[PDB]
Amino acid sequence: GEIAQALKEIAKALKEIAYALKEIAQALKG
Amino acid sequence: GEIAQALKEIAKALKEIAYALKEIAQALKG
Amino acid sequence: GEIAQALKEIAKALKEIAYALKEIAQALKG
Amino acid sequence: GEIAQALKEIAKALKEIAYALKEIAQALK
Amino acid sequence: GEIAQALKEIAKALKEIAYALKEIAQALKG
Amino acid sequence: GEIAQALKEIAKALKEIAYALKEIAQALKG
Ligand SMILES: [N+]
Repeated sequence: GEIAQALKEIAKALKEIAYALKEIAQALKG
Repeated sequence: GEIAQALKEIAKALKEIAYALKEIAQALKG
Repeated sequence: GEIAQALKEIAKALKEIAYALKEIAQALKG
Repeated sequence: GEIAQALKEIAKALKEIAYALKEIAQALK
Repeated sequence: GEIAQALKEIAKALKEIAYALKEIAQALKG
Repeated sequence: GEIAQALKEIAKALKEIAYALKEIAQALKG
């Protein structure tokens, strides 16, 4: 249903954010 | 089903965010 | 059940996020 | 309905966010 | 009504995260 | 009700992340 779909799309967004922040972690460590 | 999967993907995403943010804490503190 | 477990993992994840962000706040302000 | 509207706004938001994060990936890599 | 509000707040939060990470990307490039 | 609460707590967490990351942006612009 609609809630299932909403949350699947949110899951995807947060997984890309995980990735972005892991790249930032590395960049700042030097 | 679909709800179980949605929430399991949110669990995974949020656990990677916990990790990423702790690596940021470390980077910024030295 | 799968939903019960999913929600327990969300609870846990958000407690680690709360903490991580406290550490970030502190790094930057002090 | 309220959920119908929420999801219409969410689709748009997430398409912009997808792109933003693609630009971030590229900047760093 | 509670779920409608939850989802609206997620949408907004993720747009602010997108922005913050664009600013971080730029800082580290420059 | 448990899902509604989970997502309300996610909204809160992600709003605090927005804050943290905007403070990082500023710190690194230095
Ligand atoms: N729900």
